[PDB]
Amino acid sequence: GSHSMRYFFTSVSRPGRGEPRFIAVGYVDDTQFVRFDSDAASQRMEPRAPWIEQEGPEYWDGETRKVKAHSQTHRVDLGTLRGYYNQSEAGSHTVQRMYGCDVGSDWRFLRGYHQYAYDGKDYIALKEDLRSWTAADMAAQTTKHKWEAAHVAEQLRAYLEGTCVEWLRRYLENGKETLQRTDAPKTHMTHHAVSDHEATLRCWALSFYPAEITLTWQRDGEDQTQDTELVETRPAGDGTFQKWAAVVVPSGQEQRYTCHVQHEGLPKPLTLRWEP
Amino acid sequence: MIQRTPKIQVYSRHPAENGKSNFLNCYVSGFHPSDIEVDLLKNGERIEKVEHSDLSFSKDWSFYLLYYTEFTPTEKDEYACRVNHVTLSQPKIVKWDRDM
Amino acid sequence: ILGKFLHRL
Repeated sequence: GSHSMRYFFTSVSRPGRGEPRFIAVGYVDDTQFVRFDSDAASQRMEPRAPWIEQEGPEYWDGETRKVKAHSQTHRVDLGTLRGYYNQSEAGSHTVQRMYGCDVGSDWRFLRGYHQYAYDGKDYIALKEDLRSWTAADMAAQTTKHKWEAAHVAEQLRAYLEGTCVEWLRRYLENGKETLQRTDAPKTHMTHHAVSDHEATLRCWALSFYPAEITLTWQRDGEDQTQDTELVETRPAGDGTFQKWAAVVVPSGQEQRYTCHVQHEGLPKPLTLRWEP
Repeated sequence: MIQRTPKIQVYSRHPAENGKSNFLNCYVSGFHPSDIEVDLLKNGERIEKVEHSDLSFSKDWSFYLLYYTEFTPTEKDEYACRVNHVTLSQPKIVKWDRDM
Repeated sequence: ILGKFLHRL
């Protein structure tokens, strides 16, 4: 299957309360493998998966230097954007950055990303071509022009198509048992009488990896989204995920309805039906 | 400024069996800004020994966190998750339902 | 691994 490496950064200003909170996390696919937190004790980049613990002190020292430099960057960014938007010193603001790379089944480069939000909305992003920028407004045009003169896109393109992909392959080899697995969902159905006239059917998918899954209800063979409820896919806390989808149906007509489950670990999609 | 109210799910790691050790989870997702208060409650009293995941975010820049604690459910004990966020006019308390 | 990135907005 295809794979990704993504780094996520969040800097939050603290008016009257000192230095910003900064939190950085790194993922391969849906598995977290590193963090840095300004609130934590070590002030180092730290392991969060077993397979990365065997990297030596040169790796940790390097990652620590860089992540601290990313922290200082976003500390300055908070002040810069406050100035661009002429915002008061009174309020807390947020800068977020994500970057990383996708590779196909051949483990060859497919796509790269490097993008920012300010207070929860897009600010600037590197376009899919890795040569040009999308600026959300007139403030972000200032940053776009700056980054064009400093050839930021060229630098990012080199990392994204090179270093990013190289290390993602290294991590997939060395985290093999964890990262290259597929755990198919364990499925079942539950039922609640709502009244004499209605019932709820709930179709469950449990203990699956990776997180990507599709749960759909049909009635007589037809996709049915009226009177359905689909919860966000959620972590179990052991490395797997969970999801459910429910439908409210008229009493006695439960046999019309089918739950369909699609997942990488299932060689054929599953159909579930409820019987009394 | 974007503000988004949290989605809150309270559930167990494994199917619940009275008298068998397990993890109680409170997953809060889809929120903005990042400042959030999350407590797990046992019969209305906060549980101290609760762990949480490292702040992360989705494609739409909204945040998510998992808070979790080791527990052994019984028929008698009631569990809940209490959430406070700037988008809430008062804290939200979501009771554990064993089929959700 | 992280990028060796120093660019500011």
